[PDB]
Amino acid sequence: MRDLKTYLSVAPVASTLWFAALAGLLIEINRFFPDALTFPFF
Amino acid sequence: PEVKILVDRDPIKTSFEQWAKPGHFSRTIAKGPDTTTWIWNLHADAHDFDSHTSDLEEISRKVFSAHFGQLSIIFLWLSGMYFHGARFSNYEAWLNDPTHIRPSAQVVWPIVGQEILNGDVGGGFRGIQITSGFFQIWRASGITSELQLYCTAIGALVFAALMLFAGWFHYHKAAPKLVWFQDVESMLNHHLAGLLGLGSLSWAGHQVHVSLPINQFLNAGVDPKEIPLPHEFILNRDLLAQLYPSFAEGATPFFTLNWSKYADFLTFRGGLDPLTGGLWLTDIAHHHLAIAILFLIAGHMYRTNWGIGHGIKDILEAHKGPFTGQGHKGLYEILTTSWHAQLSINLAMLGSLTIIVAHHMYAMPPYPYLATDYGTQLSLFTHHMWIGGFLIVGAAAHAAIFMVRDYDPTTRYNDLLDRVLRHRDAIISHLNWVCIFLGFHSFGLYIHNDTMSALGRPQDMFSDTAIQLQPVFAQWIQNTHALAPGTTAPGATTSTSLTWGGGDLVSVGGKVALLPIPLGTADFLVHHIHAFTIHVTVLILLKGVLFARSSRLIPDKANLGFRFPCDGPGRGGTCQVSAWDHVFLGLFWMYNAISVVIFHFSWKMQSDVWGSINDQGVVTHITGGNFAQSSITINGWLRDFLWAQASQVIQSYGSSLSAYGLFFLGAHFVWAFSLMFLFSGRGYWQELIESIVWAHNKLKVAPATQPRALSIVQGRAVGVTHYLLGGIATTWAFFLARIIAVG
Amino acid sequence: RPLWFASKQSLSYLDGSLPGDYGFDPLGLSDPEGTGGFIEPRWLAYGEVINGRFAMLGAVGAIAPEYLGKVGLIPQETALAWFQTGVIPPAGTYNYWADNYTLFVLEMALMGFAEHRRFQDWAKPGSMGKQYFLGLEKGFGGSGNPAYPGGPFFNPLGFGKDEKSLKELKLKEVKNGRLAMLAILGYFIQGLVTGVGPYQNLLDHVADPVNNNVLTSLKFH
Amino acid sequence: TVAEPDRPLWFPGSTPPPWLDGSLPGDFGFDPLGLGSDPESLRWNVQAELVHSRWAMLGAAGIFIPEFLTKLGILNTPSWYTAGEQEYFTDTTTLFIVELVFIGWAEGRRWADILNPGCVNTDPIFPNNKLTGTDVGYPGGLWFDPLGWGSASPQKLKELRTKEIKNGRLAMLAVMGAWFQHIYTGTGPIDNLFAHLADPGHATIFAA
Amino acid sequence: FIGSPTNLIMVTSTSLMLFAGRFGLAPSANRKATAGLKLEARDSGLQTGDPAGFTLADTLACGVVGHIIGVGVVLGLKNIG
Ligand code: CLA
Ligand code: CLA
Ligand code: CLA
Ligand SMILES: CC1=C[C@H](O)CC(C)(C)[C@H]1/C=C/C(C)=C/C=C/C(C)=C/C=C/C=C(C)/C=C/C=C(C)/C=C/C1=C(C)C[C@H](O)CC1(C)C
Ligand code: SF4
Ligand SMILES: [Ca+2]
Repeated sequence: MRDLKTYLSVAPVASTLWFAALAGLLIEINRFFPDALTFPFF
Repeated sequence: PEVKILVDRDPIKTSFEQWAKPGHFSRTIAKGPDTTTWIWNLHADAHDFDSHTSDLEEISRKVFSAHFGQLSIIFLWLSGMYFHGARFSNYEAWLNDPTHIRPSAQVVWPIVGQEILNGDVGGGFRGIQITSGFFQIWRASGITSELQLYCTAIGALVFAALMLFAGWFHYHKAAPKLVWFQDVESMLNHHLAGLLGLGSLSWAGHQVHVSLPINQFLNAGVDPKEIPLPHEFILNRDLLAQLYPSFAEGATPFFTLNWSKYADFLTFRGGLDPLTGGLWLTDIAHHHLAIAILFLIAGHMYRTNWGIGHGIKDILEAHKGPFTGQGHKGLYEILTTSWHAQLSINLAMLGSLTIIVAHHMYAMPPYPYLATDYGTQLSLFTHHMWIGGFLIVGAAAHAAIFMVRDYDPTTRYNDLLDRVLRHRDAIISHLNWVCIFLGFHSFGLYIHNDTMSALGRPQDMFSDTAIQLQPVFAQWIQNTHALAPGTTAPGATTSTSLTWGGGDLVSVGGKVALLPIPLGTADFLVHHIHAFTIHVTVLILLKGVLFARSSRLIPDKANLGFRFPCDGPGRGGTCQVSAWDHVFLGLFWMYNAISVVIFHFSWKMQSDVWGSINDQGVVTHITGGNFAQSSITINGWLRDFLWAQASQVIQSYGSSLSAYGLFFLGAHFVWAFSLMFLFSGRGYWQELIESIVWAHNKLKVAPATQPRALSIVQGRAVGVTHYLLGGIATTWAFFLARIIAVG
Repeated sequence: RPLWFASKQSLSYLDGSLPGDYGFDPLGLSDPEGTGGFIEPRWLAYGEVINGRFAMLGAVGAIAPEYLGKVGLIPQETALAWFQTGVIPPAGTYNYWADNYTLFVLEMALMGFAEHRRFQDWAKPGSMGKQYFLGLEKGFGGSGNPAYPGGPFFNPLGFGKDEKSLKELKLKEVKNGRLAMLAILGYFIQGLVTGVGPYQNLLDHVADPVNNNVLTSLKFH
Repeated sequence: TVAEPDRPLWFPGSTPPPWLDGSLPGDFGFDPLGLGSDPESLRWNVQAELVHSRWAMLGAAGIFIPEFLTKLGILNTPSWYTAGEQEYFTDTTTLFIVELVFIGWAEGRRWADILNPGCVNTDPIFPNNKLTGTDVGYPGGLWFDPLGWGSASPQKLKELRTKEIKNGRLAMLAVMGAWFQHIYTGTGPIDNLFAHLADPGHATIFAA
Repeated sequence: FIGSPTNLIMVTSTSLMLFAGRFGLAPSANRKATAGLKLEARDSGLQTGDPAGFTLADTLACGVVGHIIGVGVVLGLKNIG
């Protein structure tokens, strides 16, 4: 468990998880507001 | 002396301690990172087992377990294939009308407007067309519904899990001992008979029961869903009796040696099936039966435990003549104590085998409705060609690694290797001369033709209408092949392939499957170009292997190791003297050779083979036979091949093939990017990184792990990797777009 | 002590300490030398004994229903061959009080309890006489030898108070297990090629020896 | 803590993990993956199991008693699975938000106590109340323990807590089973029980 | 189909090959082959009951090769006559 946590935070694994989360977030934002070329709210 | 099962219990206990420590294998790496270079090293030596330790037993155990892991990966890949075919494919629609529907087994979710890639492939389906040729394999196997594909996918997943567990269990619970790995006689006996022979017998048994009756029903016109299930043909035997009467007697012809009675489904026809455009399945079943017999016999050669057999040492040491001293004496000990020797031999053989597979597979198509699927044919040929070339280059890499590391005349002395190392200078000098001579006469003729055409002197050109260079030998050989059936090979009705001759063009669904391929002056020139490129790459690789240990420049090159940047700017400069650098150059030359080979194949097929048949039998070829007259000059290759056929890929924007144009441009980019690494040195980059690091130090944001520039060898490796990726990917996109739009 | 087709290397580790030891190990699987997972000699002996026991059960059982199906009140529909009971649904099924699949799950739960307890006894001998189990654990102690646990449950009649009786009884047990085991192999292959059933096959063969093995080589199904 | 070397085990004949020494209520040594090895993680998991158990016991009661009650013509609770959309006095979102703030307050109090034991037992409005419970996960007090049934000897409280955790595990499995049944079948848990009891041999999983 | 030309040919072939194997005439399990001219004597490990050291592996191998040669001869003869 402790060693699993340690290995699960090593550079490659942490980076892949971070970028998967970022990709999912951006994908969902684009899905809800697609084809957005300007900021119209204000 | 005897062959038995030897293992050791619990050599390594499964745990997570070493996961937390990056690079446990190397002591200095285990200590920790001082600079960023460390990180790269950690990956560069991940699978270099023979360097982390020196015990043969540990290396062998690691190799066995890694083999299990890779086998698990392959099984997972196959399970993914079968699942995608089962769920995200139009396999049944294609099965109902093969020539009508374009195979596809991949859809893309609609997220950022990428749904344009879900093109109209037919059969009420929208997806990405696949050129892997899986649909033809499934049709040839007798798969008719998606339930069978689902079952195969689940089974492959289970076998992937089993492979993974086997790897874990064999490395951590029961690790075979060294004497077990060194038992090569029994290994060869089992692989020849237990694996190849028995596997071929099993596949022949499947083909007799499932492939033959199912494909016969399919070709008779029965709808796929109305066909009896593959198991019924086993329960009730009259089902088989109807298609082939000889099943009525059942096995008694096989045991009374009345094998002629099995001529119904065990034939020697040859050629192609006029309906499906592939090899007769009754020929393939007989093929696999004969192969099974041959391998089951050949796997009884080497002695294991019962006296009868052959000792490989005896066979090796019994061969030697006046020109080679005591040759073959000592090779058995070399090949059973060094893994790199075996790896190099096997890599060379597998690369050659893959190349031969490509050649034979486009020569006579073995799957139904594969010949007229031009995209599949082109993609399969090109893929196998590239795989074979890479494996052959790896053969040289590992031969050089063995030469540097495991070669030792004090303890393991071989006579043939000694003589080769003693006249390497003559070998390489003559090979260099051959390379120069071939280069001048193959490419020089192209330059001559180009210059004559530019000067308005077509009568002086080396063409079919000016000065002919007819390959008389190849023409004679293929003529002898055309006349073969009924003369020299009486039992065959049709020639081995339709490329030999004899006319008998074969077409399917209005498309040309195959017809005789003519050989002329352009074929002569391109074949000599092929010979030139192969010889030059062989020169590079052989020179790297032979001069790996020492030369007249650096007499102690072995002490530096297999991989190292140089030996300083002394003696005029010793850049790229190591064997690894020779492999690095051989990669470029292999890329050149394979690119020319695939270009020749594509243009020749389009010009003289592929095309559309019409009612009167007038064949209109994709390219109107311009290869014979345009391929003899470089300007023709640049204009009538690259420029003309790039239109399909460059226009792909706005359609389902837009991804191919995107990959075309991206591959161009990555290839040009590689030149950044291939042309520069690390000193400039380190000096620039110094200023960057200072800029970071000014803001208290400098990394603790000091950022060093890439090592020299790493710079070369990155350059070659990017070069190969970019070139191969741009050719991939070009071929796929061209043949999908025009095919 | 007679030996059949033994090997000098096999004679080394096959000395006679196990019942039915005829020195027959040309293959050499029982290597100790090489000892490993599931290849350890004691595990192999245990597997031989257990497989022989199950095969004896299955050989007396698979032949029974189609025997008394000819003699006795037993219903005609109830008596079928060992392959038509629903073991191989393609070859025939039957309608019991359950689905054939829930039957499998129930069989599996019960057999799992039994076999898990047996194995946990094999690994750490005598470990099943400790934890509670509605009582009955004092009878699940064991006897050191896993293949022969004994006790009030597995040996209530108290056969073989002396040791020789046990020795010869073990010899008879292993011989009968091998016999029934090879006989079940015969069951399988006969029912495959001949497809009639073992008892009816015996009856039609004993009418006259016209029904040879070579006769069935035509292979109807 | 009373470490019981010879407690009954989940897998008879196998040694329990070192980190499970029988201190916790309802310890049978079940930790194949070894998730709770780290002491702090062990405490966190114990709290998680307790809260999951209590939530699941409430859920099992409120899913099964009402439907066993409406199967017999006593009252008319609808199907639990589809009970989320039947419109009430207001829309579901407002109820969700108002419920969210309240349960967030309660869970924040619980979190503060978990990560700092005995630091939130006093009522912030009237500082003369004080929850009596001195154990993390067992607040006690007049609110969560008005009857004071479980304040006697530690040994008695130990087995009472074991009863609690065992009933909780059963409830968790029960609720998950009800969910999986309603998604697999298309009826209610009481309907499934009645059908299976009518045909114990054929009305099972293998009916599809 | 018993006693027929094919059965007789296969019999005689297998019987002759096995007879050669049991005696000299061929490379037995206990008899090494030098270069196809002389046969040396060795002990393969597995013990034999037959006086001439004819092991079970030896008889299996001799039978198998006898069947191979018989099948070849019979098939050729039936192919031409
Ligand atoms: C399932 C649990 C498990 C656990 C806890 C361990 C634990 C351990 N193993 Mg082990 N192993 C396992 C399963 C396991 N293994 C299996 C299933 C196999 C068969 C393949 C092996 C075969 C094996 C070998 C041969 C060796 C070890 C070694 C080790 C030790 C060194 C660190 C390490 O694991 O490497 C690092 C951990 C990783 C996760 C590395 C990644 C490896 C996977 C296979 C990559 C997946 C490939 C991927 C698809 C590539 C495509 C890339 C793409 C995704 C971009 C360590 C104690 C080494 C050792 O003991 O040193 C003396 C040793 O040499 N293991
Ligand atoms: C079964 C085939 C096989 C096997 C088992 C091996 C095994 C081995 N090779 Mg070898 N090799 C092979 C084929 C093979 N090779 C072939 C075909 C070639 C010709 C290309 C080479 C050329 C070669 C060289 C030059 C060297 C080795 C070396 C080694 C050893 C260490 C490799 C390592 O772990 O470094 C680390 C491995 C990596 C860092 C992985 C590289 C990742 C590649 C470049 C990316 C691939 C890109 C992908 C295909 C597409 C893009 C995806 C991306 C965008 C996400 C190891 C024992 C090294 C050695 O020292 O020998 C002792 C070494 O110097 N090999
Ligand atoms: C936790 C107690 C529990 C109980 C008493 C039941 C009882 C029942 N279930 Mg159910 N089930 C449970 C949990 C439980 N389930 C869980 C956790 C799941 C999720 C996997 C399911 C999923 C499930 C499905 C999908 C179905 C049932 C069905 C049924 C009914 C017929 C049995 C059957 O064929 O399905 C077999 C159920 C299983 C194999 C899963 C049970 C395994 C868990 C771990 C419980 C083990 C029992 C435990 C050791 C002893 C219980 C104590 C006491 C009550 C005796 C039956 C009345 C079927 C039905 O509706 O009837 C037609 C049905 O379709 N269950
Ligand atoms: C030893 C060795 C070693 C050396 O070295 C070499 C060699 C020689 C190779 C070898 C060999 C071996 C062998 C051959 C073995 C065999 C075995 C078997 C057969 C088993 C069975 C085994 C068998 C078994 C268990 C069985 C069991 C059975 C059972 C349960 C049954 C059940 C049943 C019945 C009743 C009937 C019904 O209706 C159905 C069922 C339900 C099905
Ligand atoms: S330029 Fe680089 S590779 Fe060449 S001698 Fe100098 S350091 Fe070595
Ligand atoms: Ca051994």
